[PDB]
This record gives sequence, C-alpha cells and structure tokens, in this order.
Amino acid sequence: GPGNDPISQLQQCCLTLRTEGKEPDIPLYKTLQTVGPSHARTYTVAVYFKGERIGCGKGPSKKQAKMGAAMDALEKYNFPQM
Repeated sequence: GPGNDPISQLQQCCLTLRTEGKEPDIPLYKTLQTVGPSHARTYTVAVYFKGERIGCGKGPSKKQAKMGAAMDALEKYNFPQM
C-alpha cells in the first residue's frame, strides 16, 4: 500500500537535528528489549534524543519496529513548540 518508504529516512535528519547554537549529540536506534518469547518474538525499540524519548515503536522485526518508531516521532512532531 504505502510502498517501501519508511519514515525513518526523513526522521534520520531530525535525529541529528543540525541547529546553530545547539549542543552536539549522537543518537542511535537499537532494539531495547524483546517480549512475547512464549509464542511470536517481538522487538521493542525507543529512540532517545537530548535525554528524552523522541520516538518509539514495536513489531516482529527491527525493520518494522524502527519504521513505527520513526513514524511515532513524526506524529508527535519534532521539537514541539506552540
């Protein structure tokens, strides 16, 4: 349906967040923990930025999980400001 176009691609730039006057940082997305070992194995990942969660998702695979995590950040909007 949506095709092979994970939002992680766009969010990738956000992770670095290149901004003048902003302190340097290097965030990395990696499986946090697995659950449901009894039956189907699931992977849980959470992206952290500036010491705060920016996106988080879950799925039967990292590729699927990461996609959801990136999308979550997108929905929550990066660097929220009214």
